[PDB]
Amino acid sequence: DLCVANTLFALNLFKHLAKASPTQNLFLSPWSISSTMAMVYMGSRGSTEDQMASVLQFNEDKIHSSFRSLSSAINASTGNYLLESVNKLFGEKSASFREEYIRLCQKYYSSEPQAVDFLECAEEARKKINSWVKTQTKGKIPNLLPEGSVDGDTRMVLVNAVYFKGKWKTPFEKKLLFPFRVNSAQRTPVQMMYLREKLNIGYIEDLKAQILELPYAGDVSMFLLLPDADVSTGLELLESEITYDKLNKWTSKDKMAEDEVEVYIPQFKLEEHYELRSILRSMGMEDAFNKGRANFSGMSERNDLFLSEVFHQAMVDVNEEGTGRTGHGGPQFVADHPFLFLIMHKITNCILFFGRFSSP
Amino acid sequence: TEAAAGDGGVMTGR
Repeated sequence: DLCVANTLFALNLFKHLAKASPTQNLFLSPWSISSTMAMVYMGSRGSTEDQMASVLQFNEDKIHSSFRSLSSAINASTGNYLLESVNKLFGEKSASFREEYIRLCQKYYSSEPQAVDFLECAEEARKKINSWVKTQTKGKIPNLLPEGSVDGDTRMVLVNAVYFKGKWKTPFEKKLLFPFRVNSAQRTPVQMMYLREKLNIGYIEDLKAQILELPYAGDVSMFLLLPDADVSTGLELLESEITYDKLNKWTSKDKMAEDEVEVYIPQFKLEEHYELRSILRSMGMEDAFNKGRANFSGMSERNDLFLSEVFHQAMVDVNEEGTGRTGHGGPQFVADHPFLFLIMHKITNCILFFGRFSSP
Repeated sequence: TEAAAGDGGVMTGR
């Protein structure tokens, strides 16, 4: 599997984020994060570099080449969906970065390095950066960098933007509300979508969860993991025991068999913002964020940089867009209680997006 | 499904 490091990192990141946010809706693009952090890693040296390699799961020496190849695959023209990943480097106009870093970053990340005036016009630069991301995401991520995130000490902002719009291979019927069980003391009504279709469905006994694949048109699918636990979300077991080995066997090998499935899932939309320094530090990436210990001499031979924060913003809008059967003997997948979901690029086996839906 | 994300790493001078 040519995306294994990114998937290992995605699951560990999810777990660490789940300590910060144990029960509420969560949604992120681990692909986006990995690509941003690979650009930052290119610039790192010494212990900073060593820690980043461990954390990003590169140790589990042609890392940048892999990113370019994965990125080409994800960006490959299809008529089946819109899917775009783009990297961008914004640099202080008066700073002098290593020519080899600027060259190699463009070569492997296509980040089109661009000068901006953090030193004297940090707020305008913040705005320019946000506006760039806004465009790349078709308006969906309008203000990536919050107020106060960039200042006269900022020297570089490394950015990835990812955009996906697809239709289901088979449309859902909008049921024209069902109680969604939020926790043992709360049910909330949600708009359900229904589909009866030939679909891959299985059960992961180690995680006590059903798994369902809902394909988009083209080689992207959403996988849903639905526990069948606790008095809270019902996800504790799944979230703590999920691993690469456990998941990959079911998403990417052929443990799932096709059957006629009656599927009920909510129509939902999430928008989540994270600041990942604390999470990343907790994962083992300490020196990068340590103003006195960081080594980014790959980016500048003056060795006068550190990573102050990693801002992530992600959103998803899930809806219906894509006779005479009355038996109900076979499989049901009724997502009326919390579940994990991920959007998988099937060719690369990369996880593009990963989330927990728990609260309508 | 429409989905999107931005990620920004901020490098600061010391």
